[PDB]
Amino acid sequence: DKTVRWCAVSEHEATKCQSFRDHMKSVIPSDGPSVACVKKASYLDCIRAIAANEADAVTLDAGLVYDAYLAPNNLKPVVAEFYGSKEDPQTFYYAVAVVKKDSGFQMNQLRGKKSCHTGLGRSAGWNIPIGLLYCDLPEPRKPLEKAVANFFSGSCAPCADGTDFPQLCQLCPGCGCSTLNQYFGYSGAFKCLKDGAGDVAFVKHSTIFENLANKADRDQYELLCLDNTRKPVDEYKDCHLAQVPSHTVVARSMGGKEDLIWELLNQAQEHFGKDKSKEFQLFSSPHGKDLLFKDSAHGFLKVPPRMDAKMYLGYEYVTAIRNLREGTC
Ligand SMILES: [Fe+3]
Repeated sequence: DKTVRWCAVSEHEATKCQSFRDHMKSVIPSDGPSVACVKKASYLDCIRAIAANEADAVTLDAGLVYDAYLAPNNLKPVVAEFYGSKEDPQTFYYAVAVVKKDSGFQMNQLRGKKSCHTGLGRSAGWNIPIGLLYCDLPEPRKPLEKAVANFFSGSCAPCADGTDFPQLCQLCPGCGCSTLNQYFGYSGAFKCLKDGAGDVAFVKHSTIFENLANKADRDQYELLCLDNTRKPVDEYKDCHLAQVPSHTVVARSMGGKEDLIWELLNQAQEHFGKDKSKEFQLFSSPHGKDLLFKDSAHGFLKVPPRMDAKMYLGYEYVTAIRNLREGTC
């Protein structure tokens, strides 16, 4: 029992949150946990709000989980999403680079092309691909935003500072950090490619399948593999940039209500998980894709006691993030 203040980013998430609140009220008893919705403009405002005791929980992509851990925020991961199936849950996913068929360029020929990113600092959309191109970037590589802006001939990198790095919002003027920007996130980054604004979209292996139902529409796209070849989109297991940890819900280190968070989500998945209810779905919405949780998730797993972001993310991934930040070639 008691209320978990979920931090919703912008209108669409706010709408799904309110429906989430209402549906749980109808199934949960008076003595069960409940949801209240707190709307903010960006994930970064949700991170501050939780630290300031204005909200309690928010789901973040793993690259943002690192940032949330840093002082003075010190949030910790408490519940993880899992993908795949309930039968063989995967606590990771694949970062891929999607391009259109016959566009004629490999991964070593990206300079001067136009890029669509899910958002600044996110695993698949940013950390992995920029991490892989880092030394191909021209000096000076600090700040990163500027070297990236000079390598591609225009991008959409949501959450980046368009005032300071205008080329980063060339494909999505303003670099809006929420679903109000139609090119934000996995599906937004894919739309940026499909619409012809960009030449490459840095997304996850499931993105295209979530967006194109026909195999014949999907045959018009391919993946860039690290060996400078291209493969079809079904072949992501042998043509991907990296494997990355799942998105996770974070909470405060003190008075964080981690117990209630797990309690609420565990019940939520039981009533409203994949194919559970005709009334409401935790992992999909008529209002948008990946709102509050990713549409590709199948459920949740509780993170082990007192695990910090660094341990959760793993040495490798943490090393990569660090090396992007200072990083020496
Ligand atoms: Fe992600």
